[PDB]
This record gives sequence, C-alpha cells and structure tokens, in this order.
Amino acid sequence: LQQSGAELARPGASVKLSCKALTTYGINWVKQRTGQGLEWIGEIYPRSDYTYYNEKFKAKATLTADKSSSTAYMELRSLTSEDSAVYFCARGGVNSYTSHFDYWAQGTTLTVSSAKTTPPSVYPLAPSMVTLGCLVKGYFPEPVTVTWNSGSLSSGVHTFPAVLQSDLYTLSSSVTVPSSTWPSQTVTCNVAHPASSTKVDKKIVPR
Amino acid sequence: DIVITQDELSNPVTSGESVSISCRSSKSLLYKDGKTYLNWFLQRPGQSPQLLIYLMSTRASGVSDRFSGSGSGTDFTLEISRVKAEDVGVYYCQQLVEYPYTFGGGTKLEIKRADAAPTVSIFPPSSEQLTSGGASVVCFLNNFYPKDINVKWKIDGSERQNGVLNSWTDQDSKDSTYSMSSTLTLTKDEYERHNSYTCEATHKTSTSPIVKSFNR
Repeated sequence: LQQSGAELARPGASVKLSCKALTTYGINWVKQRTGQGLEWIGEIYPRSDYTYYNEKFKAKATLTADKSSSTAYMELRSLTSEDSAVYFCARGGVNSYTSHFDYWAQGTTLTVSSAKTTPPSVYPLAPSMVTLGCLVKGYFPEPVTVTWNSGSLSSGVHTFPAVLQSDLYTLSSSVTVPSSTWPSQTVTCNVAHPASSTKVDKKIVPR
Repeated sequence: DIVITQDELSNPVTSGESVSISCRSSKSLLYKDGKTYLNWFLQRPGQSPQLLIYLMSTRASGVSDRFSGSGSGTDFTLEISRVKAEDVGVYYCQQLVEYPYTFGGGTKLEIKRADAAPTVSIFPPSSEQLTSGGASVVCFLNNFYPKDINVKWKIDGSERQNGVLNSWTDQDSKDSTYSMSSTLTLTKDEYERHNSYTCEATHKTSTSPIVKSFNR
C-alpha cells in the first residue's frame, strides 16, 4: 500500500487522502498524533461497497474507493488543529479466512494551520572519524526528508526529531565518515520539503 | 467501546532472555467462530506499525519465529524468545471483535548493552546563517549508552540555558545506542559579543564532563 504526500490545510477546509493498493480485502484508516498511540477511523470493503466508521469520526471522515485504479480515499471535512496527525492505511481481512492489518502504507502527515508554508534554510556543519552535519531551520509544516549523497551514505547517519519554536520547525542531521575520505570524497546533505515543493542540497566543504 | 490496556516493560531488558508483553481487554475478544480477534504490531521510529500476530496466535508472513501470541478471553501476551537488539521499538495490541476497533497505548522495549561514551562534535554558526541575523551553535552527542546524559552550554565560561533546544533518537535497532542534538540559538548580535562557546556532556563513562569548545 502507498499513500499520498504530506498536506497543509486551513481550519474549516477539507482534504482527501489516497491509499493505492480490493476485490477480497478492505482498507482501514488509522490516526496517530506525534508521540501518541493509534486510533481507528473506519474501514471500506470496496468489493461489497461496505463501510463502517468509528462513531467519533462519523461527522469528520468519508471513505470511498476507485476499484479500477485500486485506490482508496478518505476525505476529512471541517478541519481543526486536533486533526493534525499522521494518517495510515492498512489492509482489512475477512473473519478467520485471512490476515488483518497485514500491510500498512508509509502514512501521510496532515497539518491544519493558518501559518504559511516556509521552505527550510539548510546550513552546513563543517569542522580516525570526522562528523559533519546539516542544520535545517525555519520550515513549516512537517515533514522534511534528509539524505546524504542522495541516500548512498546511510551508515553513521543520525537525523533528529524536529522541534517547533515560534511556529517554525528546526532539526539537524549528522553523518560520520572516515577522516581520510573528507573532503577528498564529497559529502552532501539533501533536504526535501514536500509541502513547499522544494529540495535543497548542501555540499559540506572545510571552513 | 472496548478499552485495551498494556503494561510497561521493566526496561531495559536483557538480550537472549524471554520478554512477555501484557494486553488486557474490558470485554471478551472471543467471537462465535471460535477465533479471538486480537492483533500485535511493532512500530519503529519514522515507520508504520508492522503486523506480528493476528487472530491472537497466528504469526504473520516474514516475522521471526521468536514472536508468539497467547492468552484467552480478556488477557493476552506477546512472547518474545531470545530478545535481540533488533526488537527495540513500541509494541501495540489491537482488538477487532467489536466496532470501533481499539488499540492499546503501546509498550516501548529498550535493551541493555555495554556502556559507550558519546562522540561529541561542536559546530559554530555557518557564514551562511550569520547573514540572516541568526547564529545557531550545534553540538552532537552521538552513539552513547546508557541514555542518562546531561548537556550544558557555556559562553565565556558562564552557563547558558535560555535558547537551548535538545532533540534525541530512540534506541538504535543495530548498535543499541542513543544519540542527541543540542542547539544553542542566539541572535547574531549576542553571538558576536562573546568569544568562547562550549558544549559539555556529563555521562557515567567519564569522571569529567566531555567538552568540545571553539573561540570565535
């Protein structure tokens, strides 16, 4: 299962999330707030046009599916700050005959806010092992994706959870490589910010 | 609605020992087909939950045979044989016998390893940042164990708390360490009025604080 990209929405607006895979199995939607647990929204079994909602989400969520494109949708209406969360889809089983919640997509980050989208400022952190990094400052909303050398440098990476200060997020990422390999073998951080349609690469060069 | 309650673990757990995670329900999860509608998941940081066990005791495709489910009625256990470094994360149980489906609050698992001193690296504000009137001094405290650590900043020898923001990782599933970022954010005006910037880590692996410094 694969989900649509991160969303920013205004208070009062609607959004429609997608989940691409439905002849036998259903689709469940699940909400998770940062650092909290899991809440079930509802299910659709497109085969038999069957839906069932958590009564808590009855007035919030509408589940539909396009059988031809094997895509399920969840429309969330009358959006509020409390709707800000990660939304997952997962497969729904059939009684004792199948697995249940057995394949989950990566999730979609939904932020409900009046604040404007702001791309990140990416600043290089340069000085047997050497540590480099990138400081990702002043972006809104979540998330950002940080890679090093487009994902070819993955050992020795630490990317930290963002913190929110004066309505803007900041995070840092470090990478540690053998000292003999930098700057001779280049090290570049790549910061993708889906909500602003922006990706920034910063090559780390000696000060 | 059925309420699902999980118990915490006595963390950290010891590698190679068996671990039992408890899940209790306010109502029976037995259905008229003779199956008990309880699932178990593992969630790693930044990832979606992964199914481990469905219908109380069926192991999911691709899951280690170290994981098994047991229980009856309102009382359930996920049993982990021979716990390993890769088992760290948050374990959830879920009931599907009645609408609405409900989850437990999660049980985090952490594992003991050998003590490891932090690798400490300090970075002054970039040329690039100083142009926008900001000055962030970044310190990484990487790959340490145990998680107990205190970070202090000093400016010209005096302790600074205002403008410090800390962020840290959950336990690493490969090396069982923790890592932390500490960032002192100043205006450029205040940054350029001081010379010495120090980040100091207090950790049981060193009698003395582990210190990195620079002079503007």
